[PDB]
Amino acid sequence: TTGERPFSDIITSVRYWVIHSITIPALFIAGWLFVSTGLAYDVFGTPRPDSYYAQEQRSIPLVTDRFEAKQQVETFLEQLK
Amino acid sequence: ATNRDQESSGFAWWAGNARLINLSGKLLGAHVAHAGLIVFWAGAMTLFELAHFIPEKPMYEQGLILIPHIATLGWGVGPGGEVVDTFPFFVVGVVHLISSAVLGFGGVYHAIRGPETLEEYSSFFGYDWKDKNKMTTILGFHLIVLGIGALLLVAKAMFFGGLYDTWAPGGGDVRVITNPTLDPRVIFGYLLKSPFGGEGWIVSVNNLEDVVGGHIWIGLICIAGGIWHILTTPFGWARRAFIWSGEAYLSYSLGALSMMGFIATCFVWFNNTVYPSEFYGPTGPEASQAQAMTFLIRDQKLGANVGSAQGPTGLGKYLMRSPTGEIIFGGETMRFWDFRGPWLEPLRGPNGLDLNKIKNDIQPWQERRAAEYMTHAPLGSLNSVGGVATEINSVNFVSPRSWLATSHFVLAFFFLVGHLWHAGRARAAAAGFEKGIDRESEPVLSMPSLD
Amino acid sequence: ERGWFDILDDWLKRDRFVFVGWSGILLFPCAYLALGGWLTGTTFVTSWYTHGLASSYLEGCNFLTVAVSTPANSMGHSLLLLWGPEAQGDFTRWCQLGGLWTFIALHGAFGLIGFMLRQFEIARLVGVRPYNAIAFSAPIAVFVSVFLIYPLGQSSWFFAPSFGVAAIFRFLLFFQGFHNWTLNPFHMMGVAGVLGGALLCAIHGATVENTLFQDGEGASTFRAFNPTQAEETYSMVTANRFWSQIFGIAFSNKRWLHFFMLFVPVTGLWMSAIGVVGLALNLRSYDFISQEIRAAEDPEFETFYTKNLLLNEGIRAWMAPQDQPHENFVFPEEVLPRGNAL
Amino acid sequence: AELTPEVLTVPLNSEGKTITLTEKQYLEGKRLFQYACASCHVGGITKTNPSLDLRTETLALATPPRDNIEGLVDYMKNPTTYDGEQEIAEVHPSLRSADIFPKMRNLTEKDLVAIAGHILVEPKILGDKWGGGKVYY
Amino acid sequence: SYPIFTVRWVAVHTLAVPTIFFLGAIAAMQFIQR
Amino acid sequence: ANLWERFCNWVTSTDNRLYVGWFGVIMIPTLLAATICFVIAFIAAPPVDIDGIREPVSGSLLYGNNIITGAVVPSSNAIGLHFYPIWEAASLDEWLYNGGPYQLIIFHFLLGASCYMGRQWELSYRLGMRPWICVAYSAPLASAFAVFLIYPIGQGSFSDGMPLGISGTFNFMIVFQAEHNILMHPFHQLGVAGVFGGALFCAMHGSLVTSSLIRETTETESANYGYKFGQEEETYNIVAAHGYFGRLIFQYASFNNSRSLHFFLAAWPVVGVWFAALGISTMAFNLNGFNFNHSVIDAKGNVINTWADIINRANLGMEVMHERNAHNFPLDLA
Ligand code: CLA
Ligand code: CLA
Ligand code: CLA
Ligand code: CLA
Ligand code: CLA
Ligand code: HEC
Ligand SMILES: CC1=C(/C=C/C(C)=C/C=C/C(C)=C/C=C/C=C(C)/C=C/C=C(C)/C=C/C2=C(C)CCCC2(C)C)C(C)(C)CCC1
Ligand SMILES: CC1=C(/C=C/C(C)=C/C=C/C(C)=C/C=C/C=C(C)/C=C/C=C(C)/C=C/C2=C(C)CCCC2(C)C)C(C)(C)CCC1
Ligand SMILES: CC1=C(/C=C/C(C)=C/C=C/C(C)=C/C=C/C=C(C)/C=C/C=C(C)/C=C/C2=C(C)CCCC2(C)C)C(C)(C)CCC1
Ligand SMILES: [Cl-]
Repeated sequence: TTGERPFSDIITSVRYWVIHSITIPALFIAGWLFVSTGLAYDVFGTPRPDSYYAQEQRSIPLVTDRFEAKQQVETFLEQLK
Repeated sequence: ATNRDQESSGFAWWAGNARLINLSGKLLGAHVAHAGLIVFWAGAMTLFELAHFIPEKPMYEQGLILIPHIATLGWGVGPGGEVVDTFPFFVVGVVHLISSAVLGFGGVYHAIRGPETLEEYSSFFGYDWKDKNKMTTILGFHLIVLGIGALLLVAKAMFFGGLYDTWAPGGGDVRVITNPTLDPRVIFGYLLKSPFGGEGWIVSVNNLEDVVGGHIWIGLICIAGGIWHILTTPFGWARRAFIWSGEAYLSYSLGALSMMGFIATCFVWFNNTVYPSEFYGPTGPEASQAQAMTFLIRDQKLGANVGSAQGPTGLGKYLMRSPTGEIIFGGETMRFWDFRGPWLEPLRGPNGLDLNKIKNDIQPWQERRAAEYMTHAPLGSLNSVGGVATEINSVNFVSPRSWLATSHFVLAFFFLVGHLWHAGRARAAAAGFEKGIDRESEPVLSMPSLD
Repeated sequence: ERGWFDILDDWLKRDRFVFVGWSGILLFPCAYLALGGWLTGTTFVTSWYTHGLASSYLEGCNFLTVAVSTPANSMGHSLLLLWGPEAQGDFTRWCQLGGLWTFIALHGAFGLIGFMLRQFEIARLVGVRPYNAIAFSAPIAVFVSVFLIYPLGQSSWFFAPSFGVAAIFRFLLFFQGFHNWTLNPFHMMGVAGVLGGALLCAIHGATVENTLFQDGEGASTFRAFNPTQAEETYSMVTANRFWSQIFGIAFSNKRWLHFFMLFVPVTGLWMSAIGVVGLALNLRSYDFISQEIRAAEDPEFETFYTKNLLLNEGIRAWMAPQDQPHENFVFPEEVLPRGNAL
Repeated sequence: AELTPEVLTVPLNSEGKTITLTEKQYLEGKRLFQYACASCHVGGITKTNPSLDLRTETLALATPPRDNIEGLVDYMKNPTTYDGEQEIAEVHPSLRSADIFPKMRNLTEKDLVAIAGHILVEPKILGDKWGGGKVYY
Repeated sequence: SYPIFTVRWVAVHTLAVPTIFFLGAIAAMQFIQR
Repeated sequence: ANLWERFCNWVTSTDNRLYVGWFGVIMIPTLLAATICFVIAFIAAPPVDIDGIREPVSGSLLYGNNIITGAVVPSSNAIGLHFYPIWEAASLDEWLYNGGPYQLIIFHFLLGASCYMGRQWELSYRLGMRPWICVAYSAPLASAFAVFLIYPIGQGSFSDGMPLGISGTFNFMIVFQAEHNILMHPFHQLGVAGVFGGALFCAMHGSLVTSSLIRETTETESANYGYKFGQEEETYNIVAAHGYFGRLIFQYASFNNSRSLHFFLAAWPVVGVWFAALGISTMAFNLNGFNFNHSVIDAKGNVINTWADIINRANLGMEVMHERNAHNFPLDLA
């Protein structure tokens, strides 16, 4: 053994479950809200179902320049009306 | 806790059911409880199928494997396989479900409440695996039961409404079987057919008279052999050839079941008589022939002479000759010319497909049937997207013939592995070295060197 | 001299549940970041602006179709640093431009270095020979040749493999269609090493388990072994006689046997890596010139070699427009290669 | 892009009257098309006769025209060949032949409109993919 | 007798804490409609 | 000591350099027949009309093949699943044209290899061994049945069995992908885990045992001379190996029981290859890999491509080109 408390000891202790009956659902709910508020879309820049295309276009907004790539994406994002 | 840990029994928990080998009373419970599970599933699955069943859709578009078994026996269906009454499906489900509680009850009682061993309690129900007389007697009882079971199918066919006959004149119908084939040259001649293409061994049975008469022969044979094995004990040649132990007897049955599972795989894949395509969908050969039929019909309506249309390879675009001369469908389906089905046979003459019948006698119901089977070919993805692997999502379909054939190949394969596992272990245990080599008696150390 | 360096060394090498070591300063951040980037990317990040693809659970992909995709072909071989001139510190743009791909590949490369330093470090403390580290050179040769050298020979990172299940399947099929990679003898050697390695794994395990000495009374033979016992737990002599009489030849030296088990899969992976280095430059084993000369002149000459090239030609024409959107391939129906009817 | 009333507006008849479907009608049309039609018509082609597809341009040149709601609803009651010369209820599913095509027995008039609407809207969404076959997959 | 905050404690939570958050995010995604 | 008992004692003798046994009585003639036919056909057989369209494919060395492109070509699609022994042909020239040799080779090989598995059981019994080495061999054996017998049955023709050649194997794999999307089937995925895992654990076990060899030699000699065949004592320190690998990961991720370690080495690749074999066997009945083609749709209903759709494009290219003259009707249903 290496000195740390055995895992079977910990996860059958009431105090472990007093603490983790709160921390585990709290993290789950934070993750749910990260999606349900729509925050995940805006942090990562991921399209919503209604923003892959403009209403009549069928061309991908593909990045084609290396050093103006940032402006190209911003321009593609404007053109969503 | 008799034999319920590794120290007392020698078997770890992951081989825990091996602790039951010499505990006939608990072993009886395990077997009865398990049969309840089988009967439970049959009852429950039928009810699930019925609840999800729409009579206007073909069975094969609905993921049904049990209702097609009931419909084939003549319950609930009329001409063309149309469902006329779903109540028999209901009855079959309910009765199996109710019976499973009886079996579950007895299983749980014998498993945890009743006597662990039966030998002290009753010498009729007691047994020793090494008692060759008692084992063949128990075997004999169960052969008589199986024989009655085969005779119940005959009773349904001859006296209680008949069977669904996909071949019946007028499109398929329930029909009472009045003259079952009894000629043993026919019945046993099926057993000596080659299993290769155009022959098909017993999978090729194609009429209900042979099906019913084969079950008459099987019924008598099982009853006779059952009486034989009650009254006799294994002969000397038999005694020397076998291992006589519980695990050995298990291993023989595992071999037998694996063989039966492989046969059932081919039965559902090729046979359209006892697995009517009305209920199960077309066979793979059937849907491929149906495509050729569909486009022959389309192109002939446009004015093509399909008899003389030369395809790109030089073989007929629509029709060609089999290696033995018969007129057959062309294209890649040349491999399927052994297919026989009621929608196709009216076009068949002595030389195979008959060009005059093709030109003049193709009825609209045949065009309908071929377009239906061509578009319900047994191809589809694991998530039940129907069609070739390159098809787009839209059609939720996998044929029952694919489900039944793949499941039973997998089961038969693992049961062959189980046979090898337990036959090899039974042999080693009988001879006494299934736990390893005795260091002081290592057989190879007493043998001359190879070189 | 017990300065701060030696005190730090003491703490790093404590016998704890997870050993750390000096190597752990490199290993743990880089491994954790590479794994966290893959999970972050496959959960939340799109491939819409680089590939025209959805690629995250957020977009509706499943475990088989999510990926962290390669950057757009227009990025070339850019490091795509978060603070570099393409993303310019903008985390959201960085994600949209494929910055997570180089993030994962580069932290992964340094993570792998760190894992192999860990094998050396622990081996030197415990006192064993470092053959586990040496065997691990083969996974490293594979990773570096496929994920780094191969795209560096090509036009851009875009043609590197993307980090996903179905994306890797696309990579296998691209290599068949464009490189005829099944024909490459360096791949063939790798196949032999992998399949022969699996074979050796199965046969050695089964042979040990079926030549065991009866060292206990239970029907479960696992208990009859003690890690400190001096005796072999199975009979090398009976094993040798069995395979000599079944197969003709057998192992008789147990040290050779286990060196060979190291040698076979490690050598195989190294061979496959060399072939991929050649594919970086399109230096393929694509054709047999003698077959092509004959088939060009003799329209009745047909082999499985010529049949497979027709399949490769189908792959290229039918997948290129979607798989290479920056090229803008417009292939009208009439130019697509197809057999009769299909 | 969104499924808008503009997308859901389709010709009702040959005289140029339009009708605007609801999203619920469109989605019901999709489900019923899958139920009764897609085994042969997945993606707007026709597996048992690939010469005839469900592209609006193809439907416009049918006789009588089928590129509008009334033409399509009539087709599902009494289908004809492309030139209108022959009635093909005996080999194509229809209300007239619901006895031999049992899936048509539980379609109501409202359903035929929704199926028709799906067939006319889908090309406005999918372009060439609708009726184009494997080339556009 | 035992400590609470060890290296193993840190290693466990750097993995387990984001896992639960991600599982909640992915659970929410199953109710997104197009 | 009558002549039958004498013959039985020789057949089952543990003193023959190669064990014969009752399985070997079937094994030896069938494997000899398959081997001799294979060698002759590979060198000298004329072209074979595999797909039944009078378009013969050249498989042998003398007809323009090298080692990589050569094959014994499957029998004709016109034969389908019919039995085609030499005596059903009007002549040897007919039999060769129609791929007769393929049937003779695989039927004798499958019989011989099944008897090879029985022979592994049989010798273990004669030597007092445990009996399950043959269960491990059932994994590669099941696979041979899958590509030579089961897949032909389900598709209805030995012309869709695997060719007996290097490039023929590749052809089989590519067409399999087009028709079943095998890459997306979990049983092939479990098979890849089986052989990638098996290769990994092979190198793992080899490296750990080699790392813990007990010093018994000088540096100028092979450490392999430190082990002597038949010696009673182990040749490496499994405690040192476990002490290294436990710290590499953590202590409870490491084996210290050689028996359960070696059982794991047996089980992992054997189970994985069983699934691979069952993948081929169940895709023989057209239960194909996952189909996510056009699974992701935007708010308007535009298809949003995934990597699955890119795989579909490659599959389509394989589909439309394979057997380019063999299809007259639009669906490749078998
Ligand atoms: C069909 C599957 C099946 C069946 C019928 C059995 C049956 C049995 N097992 Mg086995 N076993 C199985 C699967 C099965 N097992 C599996 C998957 C494993 C691996 C985990 C094992 C591992 C194992 C070990 C290690 C042992 C057994 C033992 C036994 C026997 C005694 C069990 C006991 O005393 O528990 C007592 C348990 C209880 C009293 C708790 C509840 C049990 C009841 C039966 C639950 C029934 C619930 C049901 C809904 C009630 C319906 C009532 C209604 C019909 C009226 C019994 C005959 C034991 C044995 O051999 O004894 C000699 C034994 O040691 N089994
Ligand atoms: C009628 C069939 C049958 C019967 C009565 C037996 C009976 C026995 N077997 Mg055998 N066996 C069989 C078929 C059978 N076997 C088959 C088909 C195989 C090939 C796979 C085997 C392979 C086998 C091996 C390798 C061993 C046995 C052993 C045994 C003995 C102990 C069994 C036990 O307690 O397992 C306990 C049950 C479990 C531990 C549960 C297993 C869980 C399975 C793998 C899950 C399967 C997944 C499921 C189908 C789907 C997923 C479910 C999930 C989604 C929830 C017992 C005498 C042992 C023995 O030799 O004793 C003498 C032994 O070592 N069997
Ligand atoms: C003979 C067995 C068998 C067959 C052929 C079928 C066939 C079918 N079922 Mg049924 N069913 C079965 C047994 C079977 N089922 C059992 C045992 C149950 C209770 C769990 C059910 C309960 C059930 C329900 C509730 C439903 C079905 C449905 C269906 C249909 C769709 C199947 C599907 O989409 O699967 C999806 C495919 C899988 C889930 C793949 C399973 C992979 C397994 C886990 C691998 C196991 C391998 C092996 C056994 C383990 C070996 C381990 C090794 C170590 C030895 C199809 C007709 C559906 C339907 O349409 O109803 C009308 C439906 O809703 N079935
Ligand atoms: C094959 C299954 C099977 C077998 C071999 C046995 C055997 C035994 N049982 Mg068990 N048992 C079973 C299933 C079985 N049982 C079931 C399903 C239940 C729940 C109903 C029970 C509930 C049970 C109890 C409560 C007791 C036993 C007892 C016994 C012992 C004495 C029985 C006797 O002498 O009856 C004499 C024979 C008869 C009375 C003839 C009965 C005929 C049946 C009821 C009519 C149907 C016959 C027909 C073949 C059924 C077809 C069923 C098929 C469709 C599935 C004997 C060892 C006794 C015991 O253990 O003593 C300590 C005891 O007290 N059993
Ligand atoms: C579950 C069914 C079953 C089982 C397990 C048994 C078991 C037994 N029977 Mg019984 N028997 C049965 C049903 C059964 N029988 C029936 C229904 C009848 C009436 C027909 C008989 C009539 C009977 C007689 C007359 C005798 C036995 C005997 C025996 C014992 C020796 C078995 C043997 O050596 O076979 C080995 C099989 C052979 C030796 C057959 C020849 C080998 C050929 C070449 C194998 C061919 C395999 C091939 C793959 C076949 C494929 C299908 C084929 C038809 C084309 C054994 C205890 C013997 C005994 O000891 O009686 C007390 C005996 O003399 N049985
Ligand atoms: C296969 C058994 C089919 C089913 C199910 C459905 N259709 Fe069909 N369709 C089929 C064929 C062979 C044809 C050509 C008929 C001919 O000879 O002209 C058609 C044609 C149509 C058309 C006409 C298309 C055109 O371009 O003119 C329409 C509008 C049509 N089919 C619609 C339709 C609907 C709504 C279905 C479900 C109720 C349906 N079809 C099913 C084959 C099959
Ligand atoms: C021994 C043992 C075991 C096993 C057990 C078993 C297996 C048992 C079985 C059991 C069973 C097998 C049971 C059953 C039961 C049943 C029931 C209980 C039923 C009921 C029914 C009902 C109630 C019905 C109803 C209805 C109707 C009538 C109508 C329709 C609708 C409905 C459905 C509602 C185990 C492994 C655990 C372990 C331990 C030992
Ligand atoms: C019902 C029906 C029918 C009929 C059927 C029949 C009549 C059957 C029979 C069957 C049979 C009649 C079978 C048999 C079988 C057998 C077997 C399967 C055997 C086996 C054997 C073995 C296994 C052996 C082994 C061995 C050896 C070889 C050596 C020595 C040792 C030993 C013993 C181990 C028909 C088709 C008409 C129709 C449909 C329905
Ligand atoms: C990128 C980046 C970063 C990082 C991040 C991170 C680090 C993250 C992490 C993350 C994580 C760390 C996550 C995780 C997740 C997890 C998950 C999501 C899981 C899931 C699972 C499952 C789902 C399971 C399943 C299963 C299996 C697998 C088998 C067994 C059974 C079961 C079924 C259970 C930073 C900020 C630095 C910077 C920027 C960039
Ligand atoms: Cl065709």
